[PDB]
Amino acid sequence: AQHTTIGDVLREHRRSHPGRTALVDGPVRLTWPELDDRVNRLAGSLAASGIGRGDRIMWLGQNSFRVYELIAAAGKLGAMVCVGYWRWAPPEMEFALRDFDPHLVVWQHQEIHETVARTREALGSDDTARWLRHDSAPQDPDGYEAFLAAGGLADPDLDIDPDSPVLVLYTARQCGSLLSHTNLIAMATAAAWLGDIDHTTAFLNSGPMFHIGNHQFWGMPTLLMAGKNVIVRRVVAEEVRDLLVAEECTHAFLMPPTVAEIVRLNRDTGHDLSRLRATVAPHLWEGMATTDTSRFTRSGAAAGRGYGQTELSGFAVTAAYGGPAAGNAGRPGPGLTVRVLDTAGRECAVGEAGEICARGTVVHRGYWNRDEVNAHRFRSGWWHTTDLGRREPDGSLTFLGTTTRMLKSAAENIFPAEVENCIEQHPAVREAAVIGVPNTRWAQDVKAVVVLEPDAGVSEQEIIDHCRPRIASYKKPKSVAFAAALPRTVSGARDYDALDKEYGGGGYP
Amino acid sequence: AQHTTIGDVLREHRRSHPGRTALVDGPVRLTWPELDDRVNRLAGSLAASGIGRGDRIMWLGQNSFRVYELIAAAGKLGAMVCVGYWRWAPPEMEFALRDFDPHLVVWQHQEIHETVARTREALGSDDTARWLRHDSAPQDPDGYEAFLAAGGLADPDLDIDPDSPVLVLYTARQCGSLLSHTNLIAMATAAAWLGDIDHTTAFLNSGPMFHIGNHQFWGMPTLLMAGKNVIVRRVVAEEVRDLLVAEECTHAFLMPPTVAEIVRLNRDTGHDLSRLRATVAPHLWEGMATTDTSRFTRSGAAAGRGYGQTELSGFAVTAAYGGPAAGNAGRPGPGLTVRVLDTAGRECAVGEAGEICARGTVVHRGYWNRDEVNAHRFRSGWWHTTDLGRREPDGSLTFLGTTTRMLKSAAENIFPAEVENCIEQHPAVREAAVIGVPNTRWAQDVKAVVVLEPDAGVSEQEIIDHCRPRIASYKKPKSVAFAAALPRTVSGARDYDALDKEYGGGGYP
Repeated sequence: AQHTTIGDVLREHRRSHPGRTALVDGPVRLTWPELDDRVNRLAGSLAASGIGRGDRIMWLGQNSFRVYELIAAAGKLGAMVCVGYWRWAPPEMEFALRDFDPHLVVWQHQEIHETVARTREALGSDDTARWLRHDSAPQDPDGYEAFLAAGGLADPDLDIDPDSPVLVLYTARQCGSLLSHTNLIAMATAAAWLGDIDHTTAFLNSGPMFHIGNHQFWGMPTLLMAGKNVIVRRVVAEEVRDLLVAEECTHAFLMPPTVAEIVRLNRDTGHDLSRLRATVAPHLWEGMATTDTSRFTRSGAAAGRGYGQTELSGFAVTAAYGGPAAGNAGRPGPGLTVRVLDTAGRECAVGEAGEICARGTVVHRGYWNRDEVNAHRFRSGWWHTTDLGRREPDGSLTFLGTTTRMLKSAAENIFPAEVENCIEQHPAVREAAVIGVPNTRWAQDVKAVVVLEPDAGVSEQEIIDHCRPRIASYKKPKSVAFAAALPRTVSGARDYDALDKEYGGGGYP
Repeated sequence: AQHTTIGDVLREHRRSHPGRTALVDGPVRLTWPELDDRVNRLAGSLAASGIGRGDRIMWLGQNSFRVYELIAAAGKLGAMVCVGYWRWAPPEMEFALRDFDPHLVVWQHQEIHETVARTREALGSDDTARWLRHDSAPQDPDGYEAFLAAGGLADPDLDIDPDSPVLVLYTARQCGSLLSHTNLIAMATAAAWLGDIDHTTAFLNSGPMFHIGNHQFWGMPTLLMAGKNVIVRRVVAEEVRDLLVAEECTHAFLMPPTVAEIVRLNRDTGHDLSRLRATVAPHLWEGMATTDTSRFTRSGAAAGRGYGQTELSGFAVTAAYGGPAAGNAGRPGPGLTVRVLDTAGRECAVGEAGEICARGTVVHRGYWNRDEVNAHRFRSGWWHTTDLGRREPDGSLTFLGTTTRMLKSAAENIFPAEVENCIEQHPAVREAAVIGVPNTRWAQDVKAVVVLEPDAGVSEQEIIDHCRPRIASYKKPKSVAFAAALPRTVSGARDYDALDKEYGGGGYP
């Protein structure tokens, strides 16, 4: 009664914004009343099929307007939706289905049908969920639309606890982070402030919904403020350009490579993209889009000056909160308190690296089906991020890296990320990776693999002496190797296993 | 763990903003760590004196920085503070003390000591609270400062439920509206979006803290965003002008008569008030202050285009939410859903007047010690405002007046405020009051008392026939009396008893 849920957002919008367009996806266009009507029918069918409080629905597909519908329908029943990774190969898909154990699976035939069939065959006699094909013929009795059309118009009208999860997002051993109605609304509210979002926002949903990013910037704040969410299935520069114009989009999730592709296509065509408020790499648009002047962009937050993770409902610490910041992440937004805690659970001094810990409204509810990990990661009433950081003297925060990589050299635990960050402050260094190499007396020594800027020179020694004045002696590398670039995985992440193989790594705890 | 309280705000600010000024009150200046330290000491002494979850503290004084300290200290203990009306005469002060039944009273000697002594005398042997004089000599053992100085620096560190009340404000039969941590933070968060408030905001607290206004715009959002709150005890034009300059205030609570005093006082002095962002009557500043360009001002909300009450944590419906609005109040802010309900609890159609009802995060917890009224005003899971309104076709809302004035003509309940609003739409009418006059057959007939614009003419019949096309026939006035202005009370409120006396009113239900 004194607590807003996602259901409450739609019920209010259908009354306050009867004529406004809420969702667009290909030829589908829905006003707030039309969306809320569909949500009600869908919730009606879900309830008749036995879905209620705590029940679970998995989405296996690319972006679609139906993801918003399911989140809201589920939300009106106190159920939850996992937006799964559509690229999962059969082993990972099987693992996610077995872990999350959905009562219903809404799947996409286009692009992934072979993987889906293989996975269902792999599940064998454990495949007991209902499966609804979302991109079906509209009359397909095993399809989403026919399931929805059999529902009635009445609102279920249940008292749903807003702390109950509604969106589940898998994060990398994969774990499902449980985001409540409260988490999402606090995130969206904070984001509306950051980005100056309102009912005139028109956001192109070109980021993956299996990640928190697209929801934060700006799927959910647009929904909260009654603006227009335009969906695209894949990112094809020509199609994106046409949607930016035809839907008069003010915001979109567009990374630099896609930006440059769009810009090249649009050069000298006269198609007008000036309504778009570019947050990422504004300069690359070459004046074709307007540079965003919201706090999000002006502060540097949009260029990466912040810290977050799914479990904090996204990018929850930024340089937009609280002014100039010495630390690379800025400060926590409202509804978040952050402490840097040492190994004993005590608060670190200024300058000292420790684990970033959090309390507040954007902290998730835990992982799905991880009782032990949850008990441990919430110990002493703080959420433990497994990310390493420090407070600066001005009060702001620096994010250093993960705590999940660790060296143990004799008695001492050493966090590579701390040493990496230290070496990366040298102006001659582009990037550094730190590994441990065996030492028969005390398990490990520290080794750095360093990638220099092309126009700079430093030696093994200058980089060791560079470490002396701000990291503890026992953390300095015993040797430095120089490389043209770091090895990376097919996904473009640092390849630590390949580092260990090339440079003699081992002896880890 | 996943819920922010007022205590969490200060704990975070002490870490993120170690050098910023939080409060200024005369010579008192407090950074966030200094404020949080005082709060902790104060909480220490409160707890040692027995104050804990659900306990109550009454403030009987003018504005002071200690009000923020008390609210925060109380909040760290799960206790609550009533900011009482310092002008209460002894009967009303006694009523409030007996009703709220505080364990502790923090009182002011200046200006009101005689009233306070009379009231304590009146309470006789029921005066069992601790009384602490806030404006005492610093060492006064019955004073606030000595009580606080005896507390230790440690943070009490309790797990406080944010739905628990922390601020209590009396609303006129007086009733104490209970505002939770959540209510205040949701109000402050929405206000920060409305007014573009951040850590650089410096707000002069020149509105009375016994009313929600000063808290909403902009005491609490400023606190939330870590800006600077400057306190003044009373509003003297010269002192306000000097504080606006010396503290470089960006915002202040200043009504038009005070604005014109300040303006005349400052004319050709060269004192620079340009940092001030005028929200109310910006034209009246004559270029000496900057006209605010936040949504709050641009939308008309600051000039009165909205609707709210204490029990909705203030001005909760405004023209700033959701764009142009045909209705005089706009639309609900996020975390608020509004329905116009008829007498039977059913939702009114578009255009039909009924009671404004609300669910959501800004809805208060109820009144203190009003079990029956609370059960009734929360019936069917909606908070009932006792304010009358309607939805317009565009989805926006119109506020018509109160439902507490009612006529009953034969079988029909008639709301004077609906008829008043209708008559006030005529361009020749400045203001209209509607009363009931006795009718021996069916109890009451409708009568209008109408105040014309100085430059217009209309007759009794124009005004009756004016009503025909909107309101129902039985609601039209049977007679109209014209008046030079409406009688008002010493507080400047409409004087309905004097209307009844003058124009033969009676026969009410």
